[PDB]
Amino acid sequence: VHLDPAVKEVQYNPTYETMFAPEFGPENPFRTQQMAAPRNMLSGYAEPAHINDFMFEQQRRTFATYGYALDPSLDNHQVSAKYIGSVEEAEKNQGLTVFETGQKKTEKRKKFKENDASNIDGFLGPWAKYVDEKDVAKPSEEEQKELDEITAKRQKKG
Amino acid sequence: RKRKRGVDYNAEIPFEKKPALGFYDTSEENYQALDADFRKLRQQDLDGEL
Amino acid sequence: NWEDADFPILCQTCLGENPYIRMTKEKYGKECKICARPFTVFRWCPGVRMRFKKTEVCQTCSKLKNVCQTCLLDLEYGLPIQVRDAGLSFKDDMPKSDVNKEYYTQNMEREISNSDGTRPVGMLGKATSTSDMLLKLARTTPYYKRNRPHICSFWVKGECKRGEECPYRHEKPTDPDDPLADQNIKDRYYGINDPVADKLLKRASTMPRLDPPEDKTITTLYVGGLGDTITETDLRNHFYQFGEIRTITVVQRQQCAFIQFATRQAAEVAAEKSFNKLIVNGRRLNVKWG
Amino acid sequence: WIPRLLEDFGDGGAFPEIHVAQYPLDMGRKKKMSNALAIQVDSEGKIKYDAIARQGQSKDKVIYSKYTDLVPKEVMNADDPDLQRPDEEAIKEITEKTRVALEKSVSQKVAAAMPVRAADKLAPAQYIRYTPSQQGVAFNSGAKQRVIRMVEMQKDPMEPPRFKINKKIPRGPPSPPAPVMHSPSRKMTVKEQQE
Amino acid sequence: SWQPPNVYLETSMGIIVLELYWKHAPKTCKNFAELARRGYYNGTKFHRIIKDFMIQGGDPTGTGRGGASIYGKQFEDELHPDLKFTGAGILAMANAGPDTNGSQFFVTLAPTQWLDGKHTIFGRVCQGIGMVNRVGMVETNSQDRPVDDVKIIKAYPSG
Amino acid sequence: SLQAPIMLLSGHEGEVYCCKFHPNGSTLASAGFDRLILLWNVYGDCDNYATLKGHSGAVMELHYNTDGSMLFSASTDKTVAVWDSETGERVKRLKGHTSFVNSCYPARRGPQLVCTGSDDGTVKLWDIRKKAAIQTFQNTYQVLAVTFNDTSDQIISGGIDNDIKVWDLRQNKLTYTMRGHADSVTGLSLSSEGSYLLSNAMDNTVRVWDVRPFAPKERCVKIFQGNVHNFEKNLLRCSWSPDGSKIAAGSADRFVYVWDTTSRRILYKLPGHAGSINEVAFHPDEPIIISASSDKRLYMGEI
Amino acid sequence: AKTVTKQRVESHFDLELRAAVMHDILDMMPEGIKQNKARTILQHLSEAWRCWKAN
Ligand SMILES: [Zn+2]
Ligand SMILES: [Zn+2]
Ligand SMILES: [Zn+2]
Repeated sequence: VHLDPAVKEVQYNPTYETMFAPEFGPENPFRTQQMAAPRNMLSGYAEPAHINDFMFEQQRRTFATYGYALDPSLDNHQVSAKYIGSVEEAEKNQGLTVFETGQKKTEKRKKFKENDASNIDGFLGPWAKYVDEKDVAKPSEEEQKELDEITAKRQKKG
Repeated sequence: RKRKRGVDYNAEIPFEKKPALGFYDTSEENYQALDADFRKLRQQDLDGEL
Repeated sequence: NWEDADFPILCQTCLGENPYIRMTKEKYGKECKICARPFTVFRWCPGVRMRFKKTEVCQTCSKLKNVCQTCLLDLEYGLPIQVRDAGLSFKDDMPKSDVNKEYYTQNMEREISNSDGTRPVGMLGKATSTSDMLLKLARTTPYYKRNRPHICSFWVKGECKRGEECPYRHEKPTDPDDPLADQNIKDRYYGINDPVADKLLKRASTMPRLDPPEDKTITTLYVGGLGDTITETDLRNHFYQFGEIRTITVVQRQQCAFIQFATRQAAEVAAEKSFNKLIVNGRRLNVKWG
Repeated sequence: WIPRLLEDFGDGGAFPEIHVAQYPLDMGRKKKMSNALAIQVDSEGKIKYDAIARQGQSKDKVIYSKYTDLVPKEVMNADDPDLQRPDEEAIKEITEKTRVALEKSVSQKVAAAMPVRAADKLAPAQYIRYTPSQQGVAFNSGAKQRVIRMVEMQKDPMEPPRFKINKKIPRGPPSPPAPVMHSPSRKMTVKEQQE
Repeated sequence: SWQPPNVYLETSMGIIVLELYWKHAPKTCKNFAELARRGYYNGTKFHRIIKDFMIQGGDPTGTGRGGASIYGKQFEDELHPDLKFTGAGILAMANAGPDTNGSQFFVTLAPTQWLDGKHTIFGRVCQGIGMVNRVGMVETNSQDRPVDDVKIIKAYPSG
Repeated sequence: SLQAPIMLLSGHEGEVYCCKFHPNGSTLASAGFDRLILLWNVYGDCDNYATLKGHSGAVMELHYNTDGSMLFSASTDKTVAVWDSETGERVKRLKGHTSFVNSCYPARRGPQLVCTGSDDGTVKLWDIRKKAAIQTFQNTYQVLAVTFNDTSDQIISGGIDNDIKVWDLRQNKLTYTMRGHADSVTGLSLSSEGSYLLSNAMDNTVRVWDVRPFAPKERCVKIFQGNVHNFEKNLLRCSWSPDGSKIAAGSADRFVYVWDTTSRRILYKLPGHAGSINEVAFHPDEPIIISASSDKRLYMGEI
Repeated sequence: AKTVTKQRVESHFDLELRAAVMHDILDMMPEGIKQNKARTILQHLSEAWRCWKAN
């Protein structure tokens, strides 16, 4: 009720009543979703955060492994906390991260091991392939013929 | 055609400056193109007499 | 000039479904696909099974035409450039021939650097006047199917020796006997003969619209889908905008409301503004002529 | 109590109790797309014909286009605190600002002279908090913001220049022409024109 | 508790006379006439001017968020079912939300729907729509703020 | 207002976990994640002069004595170093925890005492003259914040059980439990009178608790709001003004909240902080606020 | 920006002499002159130099 709406960088120490009172009057109708949002350069508002590296990459790998994470917004709908992602698996698995000892432990895959380095052309320490999944993937019985058709249609062009 | 410039002349306006606009609406008015008449028109006719 | 900017101009279906994104910044990595002057390349991974997309055009070539730097679709609506220019005007006229393109680029970049660095430089005043049909075919949900690795060209010849470790897709490529498969970069940028834009404008032609009076001067409005949870004293308030409103016949047994105004112009208007758009009392208010 | 025109309005003002679509001056509902810049007037002065002079200039640019800019001022009698060099501490402040501003561009020019003597080092890997401004229920996934970790790409020392720079385009248009503010054309005679 | 007729403004551009409606909203009119009488607008400016929408005016700080009343910082609304925002010249009361009004008026320039959706009509101008239209033609910026001073010099609760 | 408008205190390479005002208030000493504690003279030009090294952890808690002559801070390596304000030398180090020391407090008035709490679930009472723990209170969950009453009879501990606990030095028993937080307590601080203790928590609410011989028995005296905690899980600390009229507490939304002591009304909510804020402190004489944050900078707000 | 080394010296001198004469005749003509006639005065100066060298 005392200060300019936005200039920037106030030289005196403000009061909560003198900076965060709402602007009076109605909004103008001459602005879109991009123009009404407080954007910084053509696509939104970008400001330098200072999030801890470990916690950032923890939530990042938690989403990339499962599909849920905490909210890194500053205020949002005012409230202490909420989760953002596939929310159903967050409360299912109690909201664990990758860096913690898991709840689920079942159905491990099987692979070779010959950890001795004594038998030449038999050793595979950490280069061990899985026993179930196998190399070169030839497509199918009709996939081959339809790919031959589509390459033939490519040949009719050049 | 093997040249960098040169084809930019008929394709578009070469180094186009828009006419500065102000105090009068001039968005409605337009100009009429030249009559082709390609049964009398000659290379000397476009240029004018020497 | 160079470009040298921080944090690219991206949409949300290219930037991925993770709120936590790692990207690398390379200072003058590539050249622009349009401008051919080199810019700052930003490169991220969208999700988990995605492609590692990177920015393709300058900050300047996205400021001129209000698009995302990698998919070349609109920031606000998310449609091709030819569709958005079809639902607007086309007064940019960026030159396509070489020396004129770099001259226009230099001068418009000078106009950008002689300003704040926040707005569409020429598209702003024509971006005030909006909400055409393009708002009625804008995609609501993110199309995450673009962010998807290419067809393995060793698997097409049946020789993919990586198999299950190959990150490229083992699935059908699209039939080249298709208009939707030519798609130049510059054709998609300048708004010339984009087949995606052809199909979107064709879908657009089909779509419902307000129509002209069957006979002259008739301002009679045949309004279907009224409903009995509304009142006719509010209609007037939501209608007066137009001018003095003529006749207002009301029938609640068919739930149809007939209306009359001074001029036919206003009735056409009320159709236009009103047709396939207006809803009040949280209930759709449908309109027809006679 | 009869609007119906722009005549019955004496000096304007639409009566908001009539419940019609009256309008005092020509505030038409279908004002077409007109490209004329607005004929704007200053606080109590004339129509700003300065606006046709500042096409590509800013709003704080000072240009002279009026005849009051041509008349001389008064004698401005004596040691007046109006015509004074501002303040010696303000001079030191502007000096310090200007030397800090120029030394940065000096360092950026001088960095070319020795390209790699103690070849470059980079790890200020940082975070920026970004509000996408095109909010959707499903677009981010579920949030108003997103946080992005930016690492500067590590540059190969054994790598030549990438792109051609020798390309050259002609010099663009200069800033909007300034009005001349000349005197009234001293008169030329036939005799002196012949001499 | 008296009811004056039309209020004399003396702005920087000219003289505008305001016709205020005492039946439909008497409390805003009494408050505004009192603020014009005490000398609360002598030197305040037209802080928010949007072209062809309205001209918001009256602020001792000149910010668009300040102001008070003779009741103190707030009072209720007078949303009457007879007055509707249609047409230029309509003098009004600037809002912050439901039943929260300070000491900011705005003259509306265009027929509008959300205005009489959520605002209380104070009154209208009667003499001086030309000077109002000249105030409408003032250079603006990003936040629609004038470059020069479009301030009111004096004010009279006349009649 | 004394020579302070806002300034800027920098030098730190990591988040500034704690900062306290000189008992005199003339000078200041801060410390954080950087394993460095910084002393910058508050008056004149606000410049640091003496740095106190000797920490193989995060100088988590930093405190001062009533006199302020002796300053003791608590690190993350389970060892507390005691440094005098003058000459800056590690003078009395006490090592008794098996895990990280989360916080420490020094008893004012009565013969010198120090309390510590750690991730091993214990709270320990130290006599600076003994080089050994005096008492040990095994909880069972990690302890985050600890403070003494002014009588030096009681120890007040906040942990991750959402329950503030009060310990009797003579009985060595759990005297009191306080219920009212929905989540971990990160920061406790007594009024200068002994009368009230201020708490921050992960439950989204700042709560004042009154500790008295005669207590209502349900000591939820007041509740304040605005202070946000998030995925960073930073320890958050709060402070009382010199006269007990103002309450400051840092947040993870970079906002320095300061409520009214009597009306519980947000007096201030200053900005100018890029990263989460870890501690806010009040000058002992003048209306000056030191805000410390994870952006490695300090501000000297003047009211 | 090429340097006037040894084989550019006379050409640079006679390049700058013409420019100084051009600036002087643009300042010397009064206000109502057609602003032509510079080339003729430059030719008069070259002929005056030839007549100096020929005595
Ligand atoms: Zn480009
Ligand atoms: Zn995109
Ligand atoms: Zn493959």
